[PDB]
Amino acid sequence: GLLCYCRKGHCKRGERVRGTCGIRFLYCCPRR
Repeated sequence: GLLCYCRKGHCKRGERVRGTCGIRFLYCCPRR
């Protein structure tokens, strides 16, 4: 279920900001 990953700057699909994985990073969790 929890198919989220830490990205830097942007993501390929699923760009989100639920739980910041850092400062210059973000959280990318797709819906599939």
